[PDB]
Amino acid sequence: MQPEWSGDPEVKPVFLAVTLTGMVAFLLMVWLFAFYW
Amino acid sequence: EAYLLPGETYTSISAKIGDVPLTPPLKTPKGWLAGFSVAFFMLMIFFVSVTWLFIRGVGIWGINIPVGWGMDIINFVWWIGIGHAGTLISAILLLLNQGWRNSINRFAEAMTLFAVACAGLYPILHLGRPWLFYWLIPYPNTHGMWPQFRSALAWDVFAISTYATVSLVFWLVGLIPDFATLRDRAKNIWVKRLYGIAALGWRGSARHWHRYEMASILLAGLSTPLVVSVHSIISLDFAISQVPGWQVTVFPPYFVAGAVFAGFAMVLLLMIPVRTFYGFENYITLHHLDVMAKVMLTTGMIVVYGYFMEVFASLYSGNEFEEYLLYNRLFGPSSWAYWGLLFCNAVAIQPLWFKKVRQNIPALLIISLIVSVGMWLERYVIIVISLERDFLPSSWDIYIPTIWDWSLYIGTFGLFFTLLFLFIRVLPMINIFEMRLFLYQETEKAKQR
Amino acid sequence: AQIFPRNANLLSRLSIFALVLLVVEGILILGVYFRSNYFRQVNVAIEQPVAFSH
Amino acid sequence: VYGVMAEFPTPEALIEATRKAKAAGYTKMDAFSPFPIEEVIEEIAHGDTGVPRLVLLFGLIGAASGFILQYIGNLVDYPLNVGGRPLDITNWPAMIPITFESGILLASFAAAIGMIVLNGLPSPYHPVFNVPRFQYASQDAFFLCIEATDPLFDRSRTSQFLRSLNPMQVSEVAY
Amino acid sequence: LSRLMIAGLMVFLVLSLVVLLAGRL
Amino acid sequence: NCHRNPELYVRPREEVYNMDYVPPSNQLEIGRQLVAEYGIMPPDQLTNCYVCHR
Amino acid sequence: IPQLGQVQMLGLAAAVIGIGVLAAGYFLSPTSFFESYIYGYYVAMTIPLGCLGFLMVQHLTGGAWGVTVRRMLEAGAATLPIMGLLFIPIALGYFDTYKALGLEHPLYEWANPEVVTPGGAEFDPIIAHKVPWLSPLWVTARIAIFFIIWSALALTLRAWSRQQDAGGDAKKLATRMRRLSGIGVALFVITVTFFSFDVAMSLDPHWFSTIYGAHYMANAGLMTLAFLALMMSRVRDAALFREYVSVKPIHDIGKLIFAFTVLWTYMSYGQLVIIWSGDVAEFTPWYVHRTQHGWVFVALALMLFAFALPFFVLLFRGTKRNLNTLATIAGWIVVMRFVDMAWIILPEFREHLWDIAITDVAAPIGLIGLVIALFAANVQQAPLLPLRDPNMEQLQN
Amino acid sequence: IAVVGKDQVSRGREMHWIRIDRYFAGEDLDNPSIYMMPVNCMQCEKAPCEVVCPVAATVHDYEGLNNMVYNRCVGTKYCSNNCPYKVRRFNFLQYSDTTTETFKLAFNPDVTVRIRGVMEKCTYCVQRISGARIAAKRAAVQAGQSS
Ligand SMILES: CCCCCCCCCCCCCCC(=O)OC(COC(=O)CCCCCCCCCCCC(C)C)COC(=O)CCCCCCCCCCCC(C)C
Ligand SMILES: CCCCCCCCCCCCCCC(=O)OC[C@H](COP(=O)(O)OCCN)OC(=O)CCCCCCCCCCCCCC
Ligand SMILES: CCCCCCCCCCCCCCCC(=O)OC[C@H](COP(=O)(O)OCCN)OC(=O)CCCCCCCCCCCCC
Ligand code: HEC
Ligand code: HEC
Ligand code: SF4
Ligand code: F3S
Repeated sequence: MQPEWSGDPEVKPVFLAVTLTGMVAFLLMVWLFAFYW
Repeated sequence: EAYLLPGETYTSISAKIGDVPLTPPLKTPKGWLAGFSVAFFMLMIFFVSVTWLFIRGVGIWGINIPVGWGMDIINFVWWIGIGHAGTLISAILLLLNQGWRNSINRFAEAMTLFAVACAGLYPILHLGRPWLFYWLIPYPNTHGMWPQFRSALAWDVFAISTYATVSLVFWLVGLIPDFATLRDRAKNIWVKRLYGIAALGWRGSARHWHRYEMASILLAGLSTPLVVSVHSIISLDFAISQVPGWQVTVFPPYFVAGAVFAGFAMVLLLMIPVRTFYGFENYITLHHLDVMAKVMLTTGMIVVYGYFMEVFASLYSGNEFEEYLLYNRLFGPSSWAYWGLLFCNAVAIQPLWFKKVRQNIPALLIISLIVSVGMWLERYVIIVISLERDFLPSSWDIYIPTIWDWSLYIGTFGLFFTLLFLFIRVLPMINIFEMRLFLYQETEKAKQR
Repeated sequence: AQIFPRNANLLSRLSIFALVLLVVEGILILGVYFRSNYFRQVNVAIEQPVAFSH
Repeated sequence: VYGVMAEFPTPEALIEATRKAKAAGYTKMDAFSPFPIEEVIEEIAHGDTGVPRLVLLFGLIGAASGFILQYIGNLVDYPLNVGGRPLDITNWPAMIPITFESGILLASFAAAIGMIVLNGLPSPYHPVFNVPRFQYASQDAFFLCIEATDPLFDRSRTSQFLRSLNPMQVSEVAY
Repeated sequence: LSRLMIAGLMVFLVLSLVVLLAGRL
Repeated sequence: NCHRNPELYVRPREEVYNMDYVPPSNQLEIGRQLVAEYGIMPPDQLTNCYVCHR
Repeated sequence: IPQLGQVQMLGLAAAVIGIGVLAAGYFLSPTSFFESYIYGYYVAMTIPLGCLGFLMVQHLTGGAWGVTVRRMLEAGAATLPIMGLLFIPIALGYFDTYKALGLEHPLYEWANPEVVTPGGAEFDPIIAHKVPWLSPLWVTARIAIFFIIWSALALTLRAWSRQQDAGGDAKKLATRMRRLSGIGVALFVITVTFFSFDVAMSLDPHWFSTIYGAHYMANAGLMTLAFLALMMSRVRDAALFREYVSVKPIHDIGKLIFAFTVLWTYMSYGQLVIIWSGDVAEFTPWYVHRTQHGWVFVALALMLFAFALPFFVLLFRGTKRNLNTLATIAGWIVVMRFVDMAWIILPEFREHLWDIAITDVAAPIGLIGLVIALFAANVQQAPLLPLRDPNMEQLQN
Repeated sequence: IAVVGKDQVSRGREMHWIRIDRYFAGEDLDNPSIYMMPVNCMQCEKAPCEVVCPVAATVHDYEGLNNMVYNRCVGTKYCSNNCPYKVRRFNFLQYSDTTTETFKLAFNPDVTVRIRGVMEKCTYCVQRISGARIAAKRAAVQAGQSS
């Protein structure tokens, strides 16, 4: 069974955006809790 | 006996269950108002008790140097054990393909959420420095300190938090199809769009149901180990300790069996009034009450087996401490708890074996109330009596509860009933789907004879 | 289409995204405040009663 | 323009229509029911749902994360002698419960969120609900919609094929 | 839409950098 | 941080001498030698609770 | 049915070979034969006790799986009276038959007179404290009483099921069996727990575990369920197992095997964490004996092969739906159950992993071969899948 | 150590790090033999109280001393339950005197004045041990011995 959104231009872009958001959040959190002191 | 009384239609199930919520505020029945007022008054008692506990400290209870754990832990275990029966009905019966879970899964699971909410306060309230509860949770700090992770209270933090989140997500997933029926029948533009956002445009259809059914089976499969693990961990803290009564190998399974047994009594006590007050007699039949009583009897016998194992362990070993534990349970200053325990959970369950007693609604209510008191007494016996007398005779003292821990107990009851009343006012008590699907399954069974 | 406009889909997805961003931002602000120089009084020349200069 | 709606009275009629469909090549169709029929479901939705792979992946990730968290926290970052308990892998008892709880938690979140996302569930607005009688679709009404995505879809022929069955109301659901 | 997600991410990044600078001001 | 890694901060006495002292480029080797000479205890002991708190 | 006869012949061959090597071991040393026999009886007893427990549990809770294996469970339960006769050699060891048959000392420490008598050369006080409860006459009487209860429940239930074929099966008989099963499940749990305590926990009187016995019931349940899956593959073609069966009973039995495997692991881990975390000298020795002289390797093998490998393999819808894959896992689980019980019983006597005798392997294979032969003899007495049953509708879904 | 009131002693909340126990055990019991035993924290190498502590307030020391950190303690009270000798005392209420200037002068600077919600136990007079350890290390470095 295909996903409902299969065959959409927006799928790769939304996945990318979610990954970029996540990476940014992770780096910022890491900096504050590990390197900011 | 059948689990569905004949003469039901998909429209009738939508209209009957749908009518309870969505009724105009000014048309709320007076019984609801009376019950909600009582629950709110007990909630005010809860607020006063918590405020004075925070102002003065945990010293207002009856706890002392030998008995460092008093009625706070007893009530925590009692409330957390109330929520096992609803999780069982929601998940294990789904795995077992039992057909009597359809009409009682929603109310039982709501009871589990509210009981977990009530029991989650005690770990913070009994803490002595309640505002430092976050220290148990791993969190980034400038100190570099960590939780021990080898104690059982660290396990409690992960078990209760996981249990609450999984129960909430499973309950919300079940409500998503029900929200879709409510938004369609809301009849007010503002009432609609509130159920509709919760429904998330469910638009029930094939290729949505197929994923929904698989996800529900997977969530039910994950929840069954989770609930057993939660109660086993709430039993490990006593078992890990070297205290003679506390360290018993049979504690984990016995505690799980006790939780289902106490929870089923609470579910029978609250479900029977809801069934009579609304026209839910067709949805919840006498067969549902009879099967629930049999499950309560089955788990009660395992609790009695746990007692027999404990007594055999006391008589088997030559340790002075096990023998004095038995003596203090039987002829000690707190023997009343043990005698009431033996009366309430062993003598009361024996009538359940007979079919006529299970069929009688008054008999079930009296036995369920006795079981609820007996389970509280069992927790009291396990904790307080064992803590009172220990290895060194010089460190022996008696535990006498004050009025403030009782005030907290009634306050938690009030909070629980307030949450139940708001739930029954706003959301449907009976799953609207999985009840018409039950009717579909029953009609198909009749066709194949 | 019954009770919602066409852009409700985008609005709901963006609301979820913004809620997650707001939770992360709140955590970050709390951590930064508790690790700030104003809170811990770092690099702040405290004025003295007699104005002694090392 | 989105599709054609059948509005069938009873689930048996919906099943019969779906069985008569998929025989003329009318693929890319859906059926709307208050409850899972389980006969319509396997007819037009057959295959892997996709949830179990995510459940397994995130459950294993959570269990590993919990174990690594306990190990790094209490045996590497700050080594603290507590009760004489070992500071090695022989401390594998008293490390199981956190691993199990983390695995269960992440598996449950993966199951729920994957079910919601794979269904494209957060859609308050849809081309459906433009049908006048779809309001009663969650309360005793059954429907069959053939999407415009179907390779052999033309408004006139699809409507006529739906009328070849006996439907209470054939509608043209638009965008 | 991806464009709005990226715009929100950039706004959140700017806010986070401002907060981080405010801490060490 | 310094109770655990004291070889990056230890200096050859003259600690009260005007703090115009700049650590040398080979701070690691000199720090290890000074840790060995002064007998600074390993992190097994310097990170105990009753070292600081009482 | 010819496959059933082949299974019976293979079981008989395994039995005669196992008894023959056990007899050769007895000639070299009587003591080694008796210690091996105790382990062999304990592992063999699981299939009949498990069959009785599942039969009563299925009567209480009607299921498609229960109707499919009801006749096979009845046949396995029916072998219980013969199992009681097999207990007689163990009884001779702890009675005054010692000093004869070549036994230097009584099989059980409580049986030895010096240990339980004041002024005795050893006179261990803890064993002496339990002398009335742990005495040869009392132990034999309780085990015999348990055998009578087990035999009566198994024979009465089988007789009612055979009667169901003749007449009055619509509500009568089915209700009667359900009622006998409900009282029986409570009697079965109490009798099995005490039987486990007397036969195995009493080997070392110094140690006692409350969870013990419940763990044996889980171990017996896994062994019987694995055995049922192996038998079902052999009887997959039998005509009544051709028009009256579907993938759903096989899938349900696979789910039950997975649940029993996780349940057994939970009970074993629960005992280990409580004893390990509460470091009390009284309960520490049992774990010390099972983690020394190579016993640690057997414990690691149980953790990996017995638990992780089945849990991952049975985590899929396929490998439980398919009978052949369910059979291969079921044979592996049975081998792991034999290893688990050897780890539970053998360290009491061997003291070293390399000290394990051929007789230790011989006694379980010979006794379980007798059990299989008797089971295959009994199951051919009556047709499978009793056609006259108000639950036959669950098989037609 | 704080002085609790008679009502607090009645509730068994007295705070004493060291206690002496009279066992009065003999034949007759009208003329028994009095036995006095002083009881204080045993500083057990394997300590049950440390294993049950969620926030790691109680951990061991390189020397072998049990370390109770008042600041870390969140007040759970699990450690007292798992202590076999029951030598741990908890501040259920604010026993310490904060409003009396003369009592504040009496308090020793080396040992912290505990607040409500923290457990207390015998610390083998850690302040004396720490002072001796610092003095021995200072003397060794000045000598250059590193002894
Ligand atoms: C001592 C520790 C005990 C650990 C207990 C482990 C067992 C609990 C497992 C959870 C249920 C998984 C069902 C999968 C599924 O839905 O299977 C379907 C078939 O569908 C598929 O093809 C695959 C589905 C994907 C499954 C992935 C699951 C994620 C990985 C697990 C991560 C675990 C955590 C801990 C890291 C059909 O199968 C079923 O649904 C049958 C369900 C049977 C319920 C088993 C109940 C467990 C009883 C023992 C529990 C003991 C206590 C101590 C926890
Ligand atoms: C409460 C906590 C622990 C639970 C432990 C047991 C594990 C339960 C989950 C596994 C489910 C297995 C798959 C489903 C199945 O095969 O059973 C369904 C069966 C038949 O149902 P039909 O398909 O025929 O539909 C009938 C109605 N339409 O339903 C049953 O009858 C239940 C089977 C019996 C359950 C056996 C568990 C016994 C628990 C023993 C506990 C021992 C404790 C020892 C200390
Ligand atoms: C090693 C061998 C195995 C030994 C196992 C021993 C332990 C077994 C315990 C079983 C307890 C069962 C209690 C009785 C429940 C009951 O009455 O059954 C009702 C049902 C529904 O069937 P219906 O409609 O009434 O009629 C069927 C015939 N038409 O069947 C069920 O089993 C589901 C009910 C819910 C199950 C409750 C038991 C859960 C036990 C949990 C505690 C476990 C402790 C570790
Ligand atoms: C032994 C493992 C411990 C434990 C359990 C704690 N510490 Fe320390 N500690 C030190 C300093 C300089 C501070 C002040 C931090 C600050 O001002 O920001 C602390 C503080 C703590 C706390 C915080 C208490 C609070 O109420 O906020 C805690 C919980 C704590 N410590 C626990 C210094 C040291 C040491 C210097 C060598 C070492 C060693 C320890 N602490 C050890 C511990
Ligand atoms: C690096 C510049 C350090 C900083 C930052 C802190 N301390 Fe320290 N400390 C340092 C050294 C090189 C030593 C000598 C260790 C030895 O065994 O000789 C110490 C020692 C202490 C001690 C005494 C240790 C003992 O065993 O008694 C104490 C009490 C101590 N340090 C306290 C302390 C505190 C509270 C600090 C944070 C404000 C701190 N030190 C920082 C080097 C450094
Ligand atoms: S507090 Fe009790 S258990 Fe802990 S070290 Fe002291 S005497 Fe031992
Ligand atoms: S359990 Fe720990 S949190 Fe404090 S009261 Fe005891 S040291």
